[PDB]
Amino acid sequence: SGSGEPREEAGALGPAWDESQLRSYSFPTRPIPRLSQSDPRAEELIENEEPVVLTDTNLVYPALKWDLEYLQENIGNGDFSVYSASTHKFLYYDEKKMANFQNFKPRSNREEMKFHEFVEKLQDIQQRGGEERLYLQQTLNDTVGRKIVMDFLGFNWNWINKQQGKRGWGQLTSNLLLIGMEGNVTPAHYDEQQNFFAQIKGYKRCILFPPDQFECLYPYPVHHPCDRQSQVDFDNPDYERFPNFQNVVGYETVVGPGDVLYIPMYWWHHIESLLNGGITITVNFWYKGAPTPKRIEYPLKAHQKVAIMRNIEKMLGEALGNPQEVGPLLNTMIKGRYN
Amino acid sequence: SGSGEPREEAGALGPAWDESQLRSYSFPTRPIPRLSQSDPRAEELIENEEPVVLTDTNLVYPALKWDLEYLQENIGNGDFSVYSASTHKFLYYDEKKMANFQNFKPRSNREEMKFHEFVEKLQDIQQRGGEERLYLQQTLNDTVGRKIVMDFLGFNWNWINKQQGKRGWGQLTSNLLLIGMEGNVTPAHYDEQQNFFAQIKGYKRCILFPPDQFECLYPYPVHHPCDRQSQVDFDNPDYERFPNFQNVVGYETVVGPGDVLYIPMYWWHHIESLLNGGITITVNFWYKGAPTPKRIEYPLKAHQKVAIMRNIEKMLGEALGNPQEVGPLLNTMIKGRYN
Amino acid sequence: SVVEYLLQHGADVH
Amino acid sequence: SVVEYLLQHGADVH
Ligand SMILES: O=C(O)CCC(=O)C(=O)O
Ligand SMILES: O=C(O)CCC(=O)C(=O)O
Ligand SMILES: [Fe+2]
Ligand SMILES: [Fe+2]
Repeated sequence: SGSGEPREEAGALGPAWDESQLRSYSFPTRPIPRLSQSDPRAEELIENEEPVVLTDTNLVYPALKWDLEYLQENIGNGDFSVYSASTHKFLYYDEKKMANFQNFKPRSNREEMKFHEFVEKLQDIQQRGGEERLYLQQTLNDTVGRKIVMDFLGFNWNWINKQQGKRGWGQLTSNLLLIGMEGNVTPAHYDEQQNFFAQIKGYKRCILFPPDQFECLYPYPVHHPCDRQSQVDFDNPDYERFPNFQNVVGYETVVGPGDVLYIPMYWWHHIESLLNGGITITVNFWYKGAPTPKRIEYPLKAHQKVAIMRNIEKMLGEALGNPQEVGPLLNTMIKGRYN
Repeated sequence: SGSGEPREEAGALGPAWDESQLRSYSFPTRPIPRLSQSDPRAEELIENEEPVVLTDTNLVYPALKWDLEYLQENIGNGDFSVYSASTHKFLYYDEKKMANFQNFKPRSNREEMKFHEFVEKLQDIQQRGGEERLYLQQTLNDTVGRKIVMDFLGFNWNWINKQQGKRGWGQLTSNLLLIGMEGNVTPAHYDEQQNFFAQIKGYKRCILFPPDQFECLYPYPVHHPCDRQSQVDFDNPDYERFPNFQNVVGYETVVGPGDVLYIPMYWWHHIESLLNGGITITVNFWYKGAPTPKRIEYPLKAHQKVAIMRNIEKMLGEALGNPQEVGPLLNTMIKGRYN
Repeated sequence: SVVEYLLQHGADVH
Repeated sequence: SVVEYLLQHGADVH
């Protein structure tokens, strides 16, 4: 039953958050375990690629002091990717893929700007009362201020690097800094990288689905701009088009300052910043997965079959010389033959 | 409208055959052209892989004298594959594939025997009045009699070899000798080899469908024993399972002694020995197709897409480690995503 | 190569 | 190799 009894902030500052801050959905969820990084059960979950919330890693300890004012004064003046939207849902769009699907138009636009420019617009909406929404999603790089670099260096690289090694994972590919408005939502989708989700400011409700629930979440075609994202509108599920969504079961939890959520590769995750909970700041750690094992075991695992399906779609798209021919060939292949 | 006005046998011996000898089907058919091997229109059809009936090739001229008695006395005593069945339909079965589909049982059994043994059984049924059916399908080889070898050598290798060269086809892989009882039928299927179908004794109605009618003929899954054959019962079409069969359109013709039918690779063909027309004898010439062109043109041709679909099914079957998992993965891939 | 891979075909007959 | 081919995967993220 959900993310459990809201945790109590030390010092008798009351419940960190309350139920009325969570959105309502049609599916059931069990809690993701909250453990100590020293707890062998936590090492057990990660090794077996199952989610777990680590409470005491100190992964981004130096960032826990971060906020708009501090970051504005220390992040530098490089460009920051900022997505805008007229809805609480920030569906991701692959622009390199927007060529294929021509009659296509995003529900959220990307825009570059300096951090102070972002804070301005954030402020502009606030003091007037607008309905526009903004979500800053920018990779951390060479152009950040001196202090930010100091904080970054303070991250618990000893612990995470050891995690990287123990899992045989590839290299750290990036750290995405995410600053969003309360109520914002990143629709269900899966990533092809292992993720250590480090919460810094505010709270986020994280709903995860195992890879084996692929048939209940209906991802868009691989060549579509929204590849890897679910086509189901969690707020108004179309059970005629997506029958098996009625069978979807999730794992959820609410992360706050100091928590690190392990989002295993290929696991679906729906992420929302609690309603009326203020802005949120997160920093993730994306690592390329381990290489394919020298010996395959049968039957294959769910994430592997997902890998196979993705490949089939890619091969057909390239072979047919046109992505729009993938669907028809696929249907011709199964109709009256495999269904 | 069908195989046209029955041809008249030279010498005023009347119509070679009549309509009441043809079985009735639910679909329409246009006539395959009957031309002279010298007719450039015939060379045009073959080059463009479209069927054509050649009337004067003399391909198997020496065999036109063949019949059971002559062959029994001259074919030798090697073993001859003979398929038996309780129905006029002789569905082909790949035995190497019968391992996969376990709860499977053939509608026709194979049996080895000497030619004289075959003639005996053919005779046994005749003089009593039985309902059993036999179809001899045996590859021509090293163990045939001296006279048979003389006939074989008399084949018009000059003409066909030149055909092999002009089309860039691969090697001649075999010559299947087919002796069947009147009324026998080889259900619709396609072959992965170019074929020169040489009629020798009796008449055969040949119904062909272009590769682009794949979606109307519903072939069994590639790993199934009846791979490449249509699942539709031409005598009692299941329009609930095979809706698009209602859209199938064929090309037909009736071949007799001396005719050579070019069955282009991947073209579906339904072949029946006319009812009450006596036994039939045919000898085909199977050639590996030309190699894939150095430059692909888009969009692909129907037979190429058929090649792609077959491969996808093979890859998935081997990748999933079990052929029975192909269907489920395929359905999971398209349901709510591509259909 | 992928197309060439997917275009290759066997030589199955009856 | 075919399985290995079909098991390979990209590294796409948001
Ligand atoms: O925090 C969010 O809104 C999205 C995070 C995410 O999708 C990821 O880290 O993979
Ligand atoms: O003649 C028959 O019954 C079958 C011939 C055939 O299927 C072929 O030559 O490919
Ligand atoms: Fe993600
Ligand atoms: Fe055939």
